[PDB]
Amino acid sequence: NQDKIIKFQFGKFARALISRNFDLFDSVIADKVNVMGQFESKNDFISTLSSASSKADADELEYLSVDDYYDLKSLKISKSNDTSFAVNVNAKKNDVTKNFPFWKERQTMIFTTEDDNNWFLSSIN
Amino acid sequence: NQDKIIKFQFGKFARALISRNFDLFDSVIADKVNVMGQFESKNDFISTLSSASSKADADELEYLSVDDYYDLKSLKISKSNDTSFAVNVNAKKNDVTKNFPFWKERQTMIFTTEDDNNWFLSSIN
Repeated sequence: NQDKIIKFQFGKFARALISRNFDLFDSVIADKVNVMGQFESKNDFISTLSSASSKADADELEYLSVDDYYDLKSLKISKSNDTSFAVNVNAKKNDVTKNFPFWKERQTMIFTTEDDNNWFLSSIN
Repeated sequence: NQDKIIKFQFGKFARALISRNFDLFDSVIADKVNVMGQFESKNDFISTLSSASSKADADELEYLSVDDYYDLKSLKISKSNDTSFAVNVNAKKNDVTKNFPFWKERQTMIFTTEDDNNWFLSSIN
């Protein structure tokens, strides 16, 4: 049933992106996140995201859909072990996404718990 | 050129809705807002919105598009006077919107400035 928590956490990641409100990333991202093989602080990862969003220089009403970032039909959630879920989804290239160095068509996100209460994004690739 | 501020402010209203993060409504809504002929406090209007969103009991990945709330092709912005803009848009009925008493197909929003710096939503109908 933790599947619903992961979907909620992925949903919150997605909602933060589409709304360009990065304060919503603060309860989703682990204290250290593996970004393409390199650990980053939560705050340095979140600031990478806000800074790239600003480079897109998008029209205020552009990219206000989850369908602009992801193919939600492709979304897959799989328990990896007691404390780890793998989330896979096919992601889209847009004026915002091209500015994310870590952004790939075929995405892998690991959500991990260190307390069995909270599931945080601890790896993206 | 205040047209771009109104579009930004409407965009922020839209982003708060789609992301279901009502904290984003706090810099958009005037201290008193005329909701269908009756003045409401900002906090009572925002809490109406959060409470209705919770009644929809929507799937976490449902209604993550501006196209689920509004027809953005219909959006119109018009200066009414020195301190007032009328924003008109055709709005959609969904499991979330049916729980908003003030929600209408044909929407009128007034953005007003009391300082010439900040344009706030002061009426919705």
